[PDB]
Amino acid sequence: AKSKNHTTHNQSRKWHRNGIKKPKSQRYESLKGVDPKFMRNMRFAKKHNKKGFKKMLANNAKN
Amino acid sequence: RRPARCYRYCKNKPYPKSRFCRGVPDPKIRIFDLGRKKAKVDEFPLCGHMVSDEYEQLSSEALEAARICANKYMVKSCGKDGFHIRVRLHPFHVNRINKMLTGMRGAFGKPQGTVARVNIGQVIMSIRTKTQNKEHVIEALRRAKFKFPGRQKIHISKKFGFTKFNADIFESMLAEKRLIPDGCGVKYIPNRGPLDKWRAIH
RNA sequence: UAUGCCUGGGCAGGGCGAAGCCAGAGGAAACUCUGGUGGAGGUCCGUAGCGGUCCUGACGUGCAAAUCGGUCGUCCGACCUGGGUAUAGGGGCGAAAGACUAAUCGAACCAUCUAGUAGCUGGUUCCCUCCGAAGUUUCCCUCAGGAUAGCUGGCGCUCGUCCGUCGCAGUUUUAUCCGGUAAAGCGAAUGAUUAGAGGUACCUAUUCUCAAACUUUAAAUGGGUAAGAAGCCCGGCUCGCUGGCUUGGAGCCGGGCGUGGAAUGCGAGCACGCCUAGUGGGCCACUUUUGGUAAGCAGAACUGGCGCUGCGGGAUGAACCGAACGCCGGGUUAAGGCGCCCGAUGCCGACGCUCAUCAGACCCCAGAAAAGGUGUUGGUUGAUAUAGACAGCGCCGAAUCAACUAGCCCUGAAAAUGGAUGGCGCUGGAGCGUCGGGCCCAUACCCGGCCGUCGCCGGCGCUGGGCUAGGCCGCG
RNA sequence: UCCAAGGUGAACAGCCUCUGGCAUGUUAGAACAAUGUAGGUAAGGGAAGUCGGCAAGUCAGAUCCGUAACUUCGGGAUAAG
RNA sequence: GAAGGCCCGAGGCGGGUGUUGACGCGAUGUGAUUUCUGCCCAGUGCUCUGAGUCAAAGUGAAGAAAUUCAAUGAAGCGCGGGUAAACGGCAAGGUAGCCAAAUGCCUCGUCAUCUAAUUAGUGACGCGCAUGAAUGGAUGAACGAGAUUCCCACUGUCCCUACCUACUAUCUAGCGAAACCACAGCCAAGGGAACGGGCUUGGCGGAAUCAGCGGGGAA
RNA sequence: GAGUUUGACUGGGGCGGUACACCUGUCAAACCGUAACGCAGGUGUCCUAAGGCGAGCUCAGGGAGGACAGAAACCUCCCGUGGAGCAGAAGGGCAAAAGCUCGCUUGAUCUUGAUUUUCAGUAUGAAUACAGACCGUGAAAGCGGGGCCUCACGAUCCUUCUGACUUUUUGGGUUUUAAGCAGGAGGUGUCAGAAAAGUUACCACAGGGAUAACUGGCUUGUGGCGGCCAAGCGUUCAUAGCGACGUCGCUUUUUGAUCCUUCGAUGUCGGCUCUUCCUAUCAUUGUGAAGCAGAAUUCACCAAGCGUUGGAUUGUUCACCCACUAAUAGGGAACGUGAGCUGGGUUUAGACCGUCGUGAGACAGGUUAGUUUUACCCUACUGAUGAUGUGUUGUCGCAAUAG
RNA sequence: ACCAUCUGUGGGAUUAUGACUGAACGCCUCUAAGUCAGAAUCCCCCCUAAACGUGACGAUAAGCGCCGCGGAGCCU
RNA sequence: GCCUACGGCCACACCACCCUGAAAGUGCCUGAUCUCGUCUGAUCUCAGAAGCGAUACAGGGUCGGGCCUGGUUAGUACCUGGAUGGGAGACCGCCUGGGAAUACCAGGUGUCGUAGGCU
Ligand SMILES: [Mg+2]
Ligand SMILES: [Mg+2]
Ligand SMILES: [Mg+2]
Ligand SMILES: [Mg+2]
Ligand SMILES: [Mg+2]
Ligand SMILES: [Mg+2]
Ligand SMILES: [Mg+2]
Ligand SMILES: [Mg+2]
Ligand SMILES: [Mg+2]
Ligand SMILES: [Mg+2]
Ligand SMILES: [Mg+2]
Ligand SMILES: [Mg+2]
Ligand SMILES: [Mg+2]
Ligand SMILES: [Mg+2]
Ligand SMILES: [Mg+2]
Ligand SMILES: [Mg+2]
Ligand SMILES: [Mg+2]
Ligand SMILES: [Mg+2]
Ligand SMILES: [Mg+2]
Ligand SMILES: [Mg+2]
Ligand SMILES: [Mg+2]
Ligand SMILES: [Mg+2]
Ligand SMILES: [Mg+2]
Ligand SMILES: [Mg+2]
Ligand SMILES: [Mg+2]
Ligand SMILES: [Mg+2]
Ligand SMILES: [Mg+2]
Ligand SMILES: [Mg+2]
Ligand SMILES: [Mg+2]
Ligand SMILES: [Mg+2]
Ligand SMILES: [Mg+2]
Ligand SMILES: [Mg+2]
Ligand SMILES: [Mg+2]
Ligand SMILES: [Mg+2]
Ligand SMILES: [Mg+2]
Ligand SMILES: [Mg+2]
Ligand SMILES: [Mg+2]
Ligand SMILES: [Mg+2]
Ligand SMILES: [Mg+2]
Ligand SMILES: [Mg+2]
Ligand SMILES: [Mg+2]
Ligand SMILES: [Mg+2]
Ligand SMILES: [Mg+2]
Ligand SMILES: [Mg+2]
Ligand SMILES: [Mg+2]
Ligand SMILES: [Mg+2]
Ligand SMILES: [Mg+2]
Ligand SMILES: [Mg+2]
Ligand SMILES: [Mg+2]
Ligand SMILES: [Mg+2]
Ligand SMILES: [Mg+2]
Ligand SMILES: [Mg+2]
Ligand SMILES: [Mg+2]
Ligand SMILES: [Mg+2]
Ligand SMILES: [Mg+2]
Ligand SMILES: [Mg+2]
Ligand SMILES: [Mg+2]
Ligand SMILES: [Mg+2]
Ligand SMILES: [Mg+2]
Ligand SMILES: [Mg+2]
Repeated sequence: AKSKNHTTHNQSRKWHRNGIKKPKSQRYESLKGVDPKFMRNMRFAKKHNKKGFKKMLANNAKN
Repeated sequence: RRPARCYRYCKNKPYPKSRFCRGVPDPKIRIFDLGRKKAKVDEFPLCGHMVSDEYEQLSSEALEAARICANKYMVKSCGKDGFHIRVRLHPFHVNRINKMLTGMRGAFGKPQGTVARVNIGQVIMSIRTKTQNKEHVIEALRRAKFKFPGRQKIHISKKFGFTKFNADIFESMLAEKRLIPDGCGVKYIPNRGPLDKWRAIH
């Protein structure tokens, strides 16, 4: 009472039945798996980014 | 053995005698050159081939039988030393045979014989001899066609003997020291080597 | 019914004839012999009785859920039998056949637990509209089954919905990568392998033939990415990271710049949301491809198809060719056809090929090969000839001969109920090849009507008719 | 389970009759084909049939004779003829 | 040897054998007589002895105690002996016998006999695939609804069928079921789920029926 | 005595094998992926270094040399792209390396998360790239949290060990004990992980043509049959008759392969009986050929009209033998023919023997005894009435067609 | 009841094959056109059956058959 | 023209042999006290400057091998898609596009960057 072992015959039709969908490209992709030492300093760059907010307003006025 | 109708078509990949295909028996054909092999190139100018027309497998049994059928006629019609037959098909493809039949459980068979895969337009057997023996080669190669399956046609090559140069240019290249005979064939001498070899020739 | 016990009943006529006994004989004696008598026995023939051999007879929806006939076993014995008692279900009883224990026995019968369970069969009840599969992935004491992923449907929701811009693609183009298959190569590596030659069994230079688990090379098809505003440009800010030094790097802020920065088509998004049925036996074909002598064999890749699908054509037939389907009218076609069956050549069709005492007659596809022919028709390469050939007996007086190849036909070609270009039949073709014009009809295509569904950033609360707006109307 | 006539015969065998009982066994008439079931015969040959003398047939009572191989001495034995 | 063997039984001062007592009861094997009954105690099993393992309880020790440890340490096992008319084998290597057998694969063994002819039968031969001695060997009168071979006799078993009789069948009067049944019922070929009755192409097809028949309906 | 179990895959099943968890090359058709009881192999290990780092060194082999010393001992030089070695199978990688040798060592340590591969994108196993500690090594740059890369391994529950702490031990406190958290190990090889011997012919149920045995169908290896070529045989002479080495077919009367039909059943071996069919003709009819003088025989052709027998043995088809004969040819029809027969074989239950198993039992080993059911239905065939339309009816004929 | 006895049959076209004439192909040739012989095969006669086939002919009942385009009408 | 140190590409650079080489540089070369390392100052590390271009190194040469590039083989082999194309088959042709690789022949044979230095 043997049967069939492996088949990929009708699988291409099933895959394209709803179409092969790529993940929607999102701005600001996820930062998972990045260097932890790099992520530490990048958090500190955003943590103290408001410290130079007064210099930003002064330099924008020169333009 | 089984009839050649069972192993006539090139149905499988080439299965040579290698470290993986062990236990292969010895082929039926062992001698491929007959007649006066150690003859000069000028001895046998004319050459005739047995060109195939099928993409099939010629058994080593049929290669040996057609070798004898062609040799026994060139000896009787051109003498024992007036020709040089060269069989240009070595049986390398091994045939497999299943056991004397639990039926197909483990059906991969053991080696049975050896065939030579021939192509459409490939030479099977070549005979070189004198020019006046042209009709004898055609008949010798015709009698050996019945020892082969499929369809074969007899062709008289334009080359000079077993060489790869045309007969019209062969005389000119000999005078210009571009071809020198070494036994059954000739060596092509280009002008792209050390000049010391050129001085040795002249 | 099996067996023990208790109390009763019954068992013709004959055969051989045992111990005991009587008498007469023989003998020197011991002892022997003969005749008769007697009536023993799990004795013999055999009736009743009890059994049930053979005919494998009759019957075999019977007379009968085991009987009938002939034949046959035994019939003083471990014999036959009634009645009364004993042993009760994993028990009884058994001269032992798993026999028998109420037509039930390798574990009776009855009721209940019990509507026991079943991955296994069978069946599963009105109409219509719309959408529409899977036999594949992983796991499972799984492989007739589930879980899971895929395919399905429903419910929506977030937006877009003139150009424009987002966004999208089983497709090209441009740009740039990836690969080691076909082919090729081995006078290159590994491996295999043929023949000579040269120099002195090797050694050098050549040569023949090969690889799927070899390769210097190397496609076609194919795979990945990119083709902008999430950009470019200018000027600053943050950092604890980086450090010869704003030196990097990344983040952030302000300002400026559409020619949207390939073609084409197209509405998208929500981990293609949320819940989700069915399926998880597939099968077939072109090409590729594995085992196998091969298979309407087994096993894969890719795409289509069948299954789930009718329709025209192949006589016919799940898969082939064409084409997919609401109900109709007209027209036109596809594949395939147009002697008749049978719609259409009832054309003054074209050119040839072919005679078959088994002719031949078209995808899948439903019988042929090697090898032959001085059948016929083409073609190729040669050779003789008007200083006279070929053939026939010098005569003759114009071409002839050989080999090879290719069409059709023929030989090769033998199976069993009578039979299959589908049939009839067809030979100035209804045969084969090359074509032309015309013609025939599919649920395909075009136009038109009607029905329904779906889509309209649809229309109408501004009334003769109208607006049961859950209605009416329009368009595709 | 009980009672059990006459003849034949060794016999409660088989066959015939008397006493007693019955109406042919859940139907009848006509016909006399095949094929059956049951019964019987068959020339000449005699198991050639068939897995196989299956079935059938031969033999049979009594009287007078004659009775082996073998044997556990009992038998075999109604040997056989 | 009864305070027992064997067995029943849920249970007792239970019950059977047993109203018994070794010439008895219980459990097995072999299977009259005659004739023999060989070898192996390793394995398995039974049985018989007194020098490692060994439960609970009990004793000892440590600890607040639970607990832990130690010593002691039944039967049985282990060790040892016996036992094969115990299972078995031939630790022992099949002895006496027997056989191509109801047992022999090769095999229709070889030889003789039995027939014109014999895979049968019988008598022999035996490295016997894979015989064999109370898992009994060999023989054997009498007996057998046992298996088998031959001969005589007999016969319709047969050559080769025929005829006769009785009851049926058959016909009539009366009476009167059942199995079965998608629809049904002439074929050939083709295709098809690869053996159609129906579809395809042909052959063709004429009411209603009787007695038969056993090809088909994959009855 | 009771209860239960006695894996799965599988060209039926069992036996065998493990294709059951893994790895290499190939298959695989140039991304990846891709099956079969496809092909060739490997695995349940090994290593305190064969891990890590630094330094120096260069291998296999060959040539020429050098006391013993030789085809192989050791020394020297030269050539040497690796032709060596790198624990193992294979592939890949590798030369002042990853090999060899040497001296310092324990990055084979303590942690968090992410990622890759098999993937459902779960787990395990095995990998990748960081980060925070603590170290090794080198002058240093660096390199190293196992082996140059691709294999070399294991859930819950339970036990055991290590570690940590405002952790519990239940009305509080102390000490034992127990429990918990976290990290290892003890193992499930059927390797995502039940706790598992048979036998059944005395068998039972659910089913299955998903699946065997019997026919048919495809296939023709095998079997049977027939060509082609012509070495040779035929005293000589290849083809009268033959046909080696080769090669092309045919047949479905062998067997095998396959598993498409049938397991809510197609009665299954042979014989008997009986009809028809095929020809690959044994005989007869008419011919051709010879190594045909006659006779006998052989080969071949038209050809299946006619015939192909009686017996011993065996259940046997198949063989063998006896005779007879013109010849004693070969086959099909569901291996024709069981509501036709016969049950001999086979093929239930009884029983014996041999071998086998401790046993129940098994044996396509032998032997003996073993229920063969139903037609009256439809066609078919055999005969029998009758039906047919020309007015009724009768006699005498014709004759298609079939045999 | 071969266990007695009686009867069992004629042609036609041709197969194989052997030939005639005669080309192709000045010859030759069974073949190409045209002819001959030719068989247990084939067809037919003989023989058995007799069709939704039939011919000749006889007899055909107050009913019935022929003959008056009977002479007019009703259903199909 | 040239040489060093560090290199990028990694044979057009390599290999064999031959010829030539200013100046500096490089190398050879000369020693072993110290540093350091060997069986041995050969190698390695250190110290040094009498000697030359021998070799290394660089340049050039060879009808050089190899390598590189191109041609040729060749629109050949192979191949996408298509047909009711051919053929008993094996296979082959055509349509639509794509398109190789040996032998053979020719040409070429290092180049670039940083820094310092010599004619
Ligand atoms: Mg499956
Ligand atoms: Mg599998
Ligand atoms: Mg007696
Ligand atoms: Mg009696
Ligand atoms: Mg009876
Ligand atoms: Mg009976
Ligand atoms: Mg009956
Ligand atoms: Mg008796
Ligand atoms: Mg009683
Ligand atoms: Mg009970
Ligand atoms: Mg029994
Ligand atoms: Mg619909
Ligand atoms: Mg599907
Ligand atoms: Mg099912
Ligand atoms: Mg689902
Ligand atoms: Mg599911
Ligand atoms: Mg299923
Ligand atoms: Mg397949
Ligand atoms: Mg299958
Ligand atoms: Mg289905
Ligand atoms: Mg569909
Ligand atoms: Mg057709
Ligand atoms: Mg229309
Ligand atoms: Mg038509
Ligand atoms: Mg011939
Ligand atoms: Mg033909
Ligand atoms: Mg329209
Ligand atoms: Mg009566
Ligand atoms: Mg008689
Ligand atoms: Mg007989
Ligand atoms: Mg009898
Ligand atoms: Mg006697
Ligand atoms: Mg005993
Ligand atoms: Mg013992
Ligand atoms: Mg003996
Ligand atoms: Mg006999
Ligand atoms: Mg005997
Ligand atoms: Mg004994
Ligand atoms: Mg008896
Ligand atoms: Mg039917
Ligand atoms: Mg039936
Ligand atoms: Mg059970
Ligand atoms: Mg299984
Ligand atoms: Mg791949
Ligand atoms: Mg770290
Ligand atoms: Mg099936
Ligand atoms: Mg064969
Ligand atoms: Mg041969
Ligand atoms: Mg014939
Ligand atoms: Mg007989
Ligand atoms: Mg049969
Ligand atoms: Mg029948
Ligand atoms: Mg029957
Ligand atoms: Mg039968
Ligand atoms: Mg029997
Ligand atoms: Mg039996
Ligand atoms: Mg003729
Ligand atoms: Mg004539
Ligand atoms: Mg060069
Ligand atoms: Mg090139």
